[PDB]
Amino acid sequence: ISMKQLLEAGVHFGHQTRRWNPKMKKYIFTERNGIYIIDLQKTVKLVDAAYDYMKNVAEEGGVALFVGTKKQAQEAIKDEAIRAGQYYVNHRWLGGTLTNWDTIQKRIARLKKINAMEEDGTFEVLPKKEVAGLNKERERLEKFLGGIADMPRIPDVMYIVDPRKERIAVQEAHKLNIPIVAMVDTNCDPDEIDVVIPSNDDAIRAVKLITAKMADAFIEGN
RNA sequence: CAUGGUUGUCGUCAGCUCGUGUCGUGAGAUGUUGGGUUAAGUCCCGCAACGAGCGCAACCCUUAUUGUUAGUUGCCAUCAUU
Repeated sequence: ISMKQLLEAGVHFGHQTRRWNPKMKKYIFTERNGIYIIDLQKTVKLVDAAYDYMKNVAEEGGVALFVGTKKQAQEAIKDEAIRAGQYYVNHRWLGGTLTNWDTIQKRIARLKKINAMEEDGTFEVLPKKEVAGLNKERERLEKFLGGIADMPRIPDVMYIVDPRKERIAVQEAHKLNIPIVAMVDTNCDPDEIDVVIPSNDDAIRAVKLITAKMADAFIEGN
């Protein structure tokens, strides 16, 4: 991967000063007009590193779970997850998604049941007022649990856009000894992450670029 | 004031709990709170929680209009007679 690609994506931009976590001085290059800038050679080296690591994961056959919920990532991450065949989250992370897997699996079964009845069963016995509520239940379940339906087990790696916004899944991975890849920025904590990738939080192009490299990592490990 | 069973009340007010998970040294919190809404934790949206049960509501009775089947011990318009 190049550096001009990163520049075109706008990766080198971070958040304003006053939110600047000092742990990321390891990766801050400078600031421009009052906004800190990320060290791009180090960023490229870390990108290639994480690419190799996640390729090793997909070669060994582990499972991968993506996370992005803000306005700027919840479509590109879905795109690349569907490309790679690995699972994803595009809306609110459910507290207990992994720690309470045995309970969440019941609601996944409920989703499968509603689908198999309405569309594979095609029963239409019960009336309109009830089936409408059922369809809205299906809508919510597809909104939240839609990305982890057939995911057979907990992941062996969790790719995340923003750890501050996704403070829950980070903590769940910590509880479960699950490794984290992260699009860290100039306000987040890297010490909560096993494989850091410096980046910007608010660049659709950047998110698509990095997530495309991860999807390529998986497809080229398999 | 040994008990069962039965019952009154708070109160037909809408609240009380649980499993799993998370947070808290812990007791405990969360869920059950927040924005609206409802007669109602009723419903939705949101959220470190997901859900579920008891309850609410509904399924029940009666009244409120009416189709059909039935027409005596009930009823009398079309008719004649008391």
